[PDB]
Amino acid sequence: DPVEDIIHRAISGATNVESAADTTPSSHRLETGRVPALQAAETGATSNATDENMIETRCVINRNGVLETTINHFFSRSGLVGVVNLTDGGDTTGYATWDIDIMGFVQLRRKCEMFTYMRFNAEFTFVTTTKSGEARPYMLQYMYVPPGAPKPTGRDAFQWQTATNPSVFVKLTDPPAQVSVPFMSPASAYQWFYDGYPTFGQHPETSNTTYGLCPNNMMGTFAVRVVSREASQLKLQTRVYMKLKHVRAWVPRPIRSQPYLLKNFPNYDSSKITNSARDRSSIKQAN
Amino acid sequence: ETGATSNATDENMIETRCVINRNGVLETTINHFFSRSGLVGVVNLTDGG
Amino acid sequence: DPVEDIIHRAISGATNVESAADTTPSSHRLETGRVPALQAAETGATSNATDENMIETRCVINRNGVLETTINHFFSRSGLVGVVNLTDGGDTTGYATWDIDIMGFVQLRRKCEMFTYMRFNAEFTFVTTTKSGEARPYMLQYMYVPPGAPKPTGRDAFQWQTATNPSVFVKLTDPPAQVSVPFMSPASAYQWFYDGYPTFGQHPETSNTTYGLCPNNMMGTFAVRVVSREASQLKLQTRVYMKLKHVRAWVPRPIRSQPYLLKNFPNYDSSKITNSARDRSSIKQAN
Amino acid sequence: TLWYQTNYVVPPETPGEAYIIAMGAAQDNFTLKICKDTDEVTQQAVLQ
Amino acid sequence: SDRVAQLTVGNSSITTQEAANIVLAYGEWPEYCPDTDATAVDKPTRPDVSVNRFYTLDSKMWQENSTGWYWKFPDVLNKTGVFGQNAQFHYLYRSGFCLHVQCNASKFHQGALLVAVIPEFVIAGRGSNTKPNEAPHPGFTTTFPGTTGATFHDPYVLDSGVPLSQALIYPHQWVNLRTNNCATVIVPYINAVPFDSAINHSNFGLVVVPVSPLKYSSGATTAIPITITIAPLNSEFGGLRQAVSQ
Amino acid sequence: SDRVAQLTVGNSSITTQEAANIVLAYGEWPEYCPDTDATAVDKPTRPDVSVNRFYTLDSKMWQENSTGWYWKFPDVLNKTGVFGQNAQFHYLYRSGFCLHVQCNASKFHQGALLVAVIPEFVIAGRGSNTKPNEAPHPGFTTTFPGTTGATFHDPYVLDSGVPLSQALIYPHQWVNLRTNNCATVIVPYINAVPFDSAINHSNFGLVVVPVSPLKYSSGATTAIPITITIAPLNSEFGGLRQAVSQ
Amino acid sequence: VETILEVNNTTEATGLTRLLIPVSSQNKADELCAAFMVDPGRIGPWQSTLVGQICRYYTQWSGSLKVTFMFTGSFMATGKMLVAYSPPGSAQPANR
Ligand SMILES: CCCCCCCCCCCCC/C=C/[C@H](O)[C@H](N)CO
Ligand SMILES: CCCCCCCCCCCCC/C=C/[C@H](O)[C@H](N)CO
Repeated sequence: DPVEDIIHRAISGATNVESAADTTPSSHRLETGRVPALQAAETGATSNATDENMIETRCVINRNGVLETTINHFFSRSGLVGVVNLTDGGDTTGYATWDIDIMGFVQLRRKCEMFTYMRFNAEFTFVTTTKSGEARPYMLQYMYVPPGAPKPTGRDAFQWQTATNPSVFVKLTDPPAQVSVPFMSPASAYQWFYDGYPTFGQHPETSNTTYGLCPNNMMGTFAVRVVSREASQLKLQTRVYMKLKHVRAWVPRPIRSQPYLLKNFPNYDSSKITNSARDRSSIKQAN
Repeated sequence: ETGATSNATDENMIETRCVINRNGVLETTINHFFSRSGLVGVVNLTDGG
Repeated sequence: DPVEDIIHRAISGATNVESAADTTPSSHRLETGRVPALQAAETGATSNATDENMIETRCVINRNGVLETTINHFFSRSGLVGVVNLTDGGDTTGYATWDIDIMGFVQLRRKCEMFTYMRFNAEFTFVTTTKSGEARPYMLQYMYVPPGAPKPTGRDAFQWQTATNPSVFVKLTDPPAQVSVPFMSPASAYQWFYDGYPTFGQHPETSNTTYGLCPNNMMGTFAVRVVSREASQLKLQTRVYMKLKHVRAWVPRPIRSQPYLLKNFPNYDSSKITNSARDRSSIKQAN
Repeated sequence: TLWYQTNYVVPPETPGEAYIIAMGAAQDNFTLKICKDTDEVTQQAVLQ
Repeated sequence: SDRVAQLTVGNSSITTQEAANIVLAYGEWPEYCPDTDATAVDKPTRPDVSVNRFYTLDSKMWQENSTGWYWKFPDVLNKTGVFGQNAQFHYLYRSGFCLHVQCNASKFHQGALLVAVIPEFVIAGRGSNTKPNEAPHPGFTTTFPGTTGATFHDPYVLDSGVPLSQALIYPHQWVNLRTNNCATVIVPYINAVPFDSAINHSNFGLVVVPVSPLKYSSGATTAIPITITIAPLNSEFGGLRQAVSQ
Repeated sequence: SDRVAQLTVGNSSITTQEAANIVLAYGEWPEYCPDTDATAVDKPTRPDVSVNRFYTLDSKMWQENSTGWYWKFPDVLNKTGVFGQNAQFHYLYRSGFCLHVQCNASKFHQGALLVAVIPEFVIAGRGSNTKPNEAPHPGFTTTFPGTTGATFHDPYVLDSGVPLSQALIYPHQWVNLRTNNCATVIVPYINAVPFDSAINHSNFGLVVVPVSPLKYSSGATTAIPITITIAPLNSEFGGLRQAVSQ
Repeated sequence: VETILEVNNTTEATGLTRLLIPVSSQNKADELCAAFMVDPGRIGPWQSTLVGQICRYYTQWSGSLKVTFMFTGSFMATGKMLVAYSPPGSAQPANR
């Protein structure tokens, strides 16, 4: 009132659609200035031309289900995020440690990298066996080590008392061990691509290895031993599978075209660029 | 080309505040513009020559 | 409502007082913790101790008038703001020019400089005479030359046609000429002290003569001639007096203690500092 | 100041140099005051 | 009617004859952070007209062999304007951007550019080395090129190892010399956090890649500059401290 | 109750035990410019928390012979802080200041300082020359000393040729070592114009002049610093352009 | 009312070429076409305008001014220009 200038939606909305879209009967049109076919791809909007407008269609009531394509059924499938090798007999050793990264290798990585942001819970399953595949009645310990907790320095270390760190004791002959994990990020979503640096300061142009790393994705360490006072002589391998549940995804992006060279980095080899397609004989002959 | 001057105003081009202008427009009327006297002629008279 | 923080007097008032304040009868007080005498000069507020509180007073109804001290009666008195010397006979010459500054000399300058800001109208009076004081029936022309108008280059110049510039034709034997002037500043008040520079750019530490000057105080030029085609032989002197009326004043300040050395600048001579007071014999003897 | 944002592009066989005419005026908040006499014109002597 | 258009923000204005509509990314407008989403307790500053306005960067000359260019937005504007000064004195940053790309050409020129806003755009190292310690990493000045921008080595993979054909899954617009002379896209603030540092993190990149190359006839104008104009929109700052530019 | 007090503005806070009240100059608060008083038509920017806050300058060491110091406010803050950056990028400026002067000392020290806010404070040249062309003029760095401040040659006339005894006609406060350890004054924006340039014009000066000198006994602490804290208050800016610092 | 404003002055252009300012294909990008100070009462471009002649009968002026640019090039020519106004405090900008 003393001064006036201090005195001062979206676009669309989501429709619940249980089944695929139907088709309605149409007939020939002859008239002017009505043209569903002509589009402008420059505007950045995809063609809104439908079936019914382009040619004559019948009445089709479509019963095909759309459910199986939801992102929450798309990640419901478990996959192998890591495999850790434990040899209790070799030299001293005695324990194995695996820093938790689900980028460890391909198939599940390539799925999760078609979205920039994902929030979700997880379910880990531990399939353990001998190098020979056989099972033997030895008890194992799986201890989870959140960021900042001291790592086990040996098989006899006091780290394994686990007054705080959650553990799983399971014999090797028993069914696999399975646990649920919440969403533990300090942020509001996991992000598989972070463009930026974790810290301030100088950034050399020789070795940038600090670049790209997002601290919000560091969940700490998973450790495993075999529980005895004397060192057993055996070799052992632990595969880790994870379902991914209660999932939400934001700002989708393209799939990886090129083979992955590194675990944490999206590097590729520029001489070998694959040209995702298959080569052909000229054009204007299709197979 | 139309021969009409630009009707673009302040408020349309950029963001402006609320200004209530008290400046007077009176002094620019043609009737105050010619109210000032001026020298239209000077005549030389010599009675003795 | 979506965000809260975007959702968001004086002290005293003026009393109309026609006459000086009265006095009300008081008597002795003996009690504790009521002390009008003790003040704190550190707070920056002047003592509010009155008569009635300090000692016993009678009932006095004061009829003395306060009117004569208003700023509008204080500047109602005319004063000499400039004097211009015109010799029409000497060499070529023929005209006199006086750039309008009311700081020209002292008495009126010292009054107006006890306020920082003054808005007012003015009334100029031109007293013209010969060097000998005598009056002779010659006609004079006083032309006012606003900022940016071309100045007269000679007695015969076309500048004197005055189709725009206001002029005053008056014979020398007639009563003085008198005119009213409005408030012509481009700002909202005249200001007698401007701390700053009129322009941007570099400011040498050798000659700063640009410093201190306020363009808003430049009203242009006042010119004078005597109207004839042939050059008269006489000497002439024009004193300019101005009443100052419809005056308003802001943020008062102290008077000049030291003699003025320059017209536009508040310079003084630091060896001669006057110590405004009169010297005395020790203390504890009053005259 | 008047700057080139991008460039001045012209097809082949068309003049490669052109002209911008410039113009000026005032708006409804524009005012003036303190009428004076202009300096644009001078006179050396009476005009017969 | 739809072709012609004019924007305005701050004291800056843009007019276009031949423009084709406007892209509003992900169907949402830029907004201030709501009270529920906020975390940091200090009162953020909202400069408005001093920050929000169009800034024009230096122009790129587009040549027959040009491979494309890219930028990082809370980078290009960190050293320029009043927006850049608030960004160096504040630890926290949020805003959306209104983006405009401009390329003129005659009706005798032909070609097409792909303008795209690609959030969290992470360039990659180029080499066959699989060992993580000896693997190449893409410089500092290649990651944050600043106002001058950087150019692709191999635009087909977008330096990200990802096919450019699928880049249409990002808010994008074509500038086609026969159709429109400019492209315009408004981007709301997106990130996993309500505020984020301006100097460390780059929310999104911009990619102008010449899909169909530039072609013309002898006698036509050879020099075809490309100019980008970006308006930080609905800005916020917080966490005041001494200036840190790096 | 009245002695103790705490200010707050922006992210900065000041607490005082021994303070004596607060001076509000000319009985008016700082305000934004009303619509009627405004002239320039652009929408001014109102940064608030980034600009309005307490800024502390370097400290002056007050010695037995000290003659006093002075400052110019839309000067000291032009090169420091976010306030200084807005001032260099904007042609127009308006704001009031909340001012605080601080001098500690023991109950065994004695002395008094006169703190005063003296609008349009114009220093003068010192010399006997009456000719305007050869007359001395007081330097650039003496007129706008910047953050470091300048000291009086002869405080009795305040370098203005005006008696210091009458300086009490200005908003002022004493800091008396036996009474209070700090002085505080709030100054509304005053000038003949609604906005004015920050780098050219200095609205008002501050004067700390040691009226009664500093005296103490052997064994007491010798070093007695004086520190000033100033909060630009209720700020406004306009006329955006490229940075001009001089 | 809008009136023809002279920008090109120099010693050249003779009579009527003073009204026109050239635009042409530039090799180096980001180049300055023309400039002038916007004070209408100052000797310069505004003397040819009829607003600039009428403000010389008056001491002071207040208000917003507008400048119009019309492009006389051929229909087949295209381009984009940036016209900017910089409030005081510095000389004309060196780069855009
Ligand atoms: C008893 C062992 C339980 C282990 C519980 C750990 C669960 C970890 C949280 C889910 C995984 C978070 C997503 C992983 C991020 C990425 O793989 C890397 N940190 C980034 O390269
Ligand atoms: C026929 C002659 C009429 C003359 C009318 C001129 C009136 C001038 C306006 C009143 C005086 C303005 C106050 C003067 C300012 C100061 O003296 C200096 N400019 C600053 O040093």
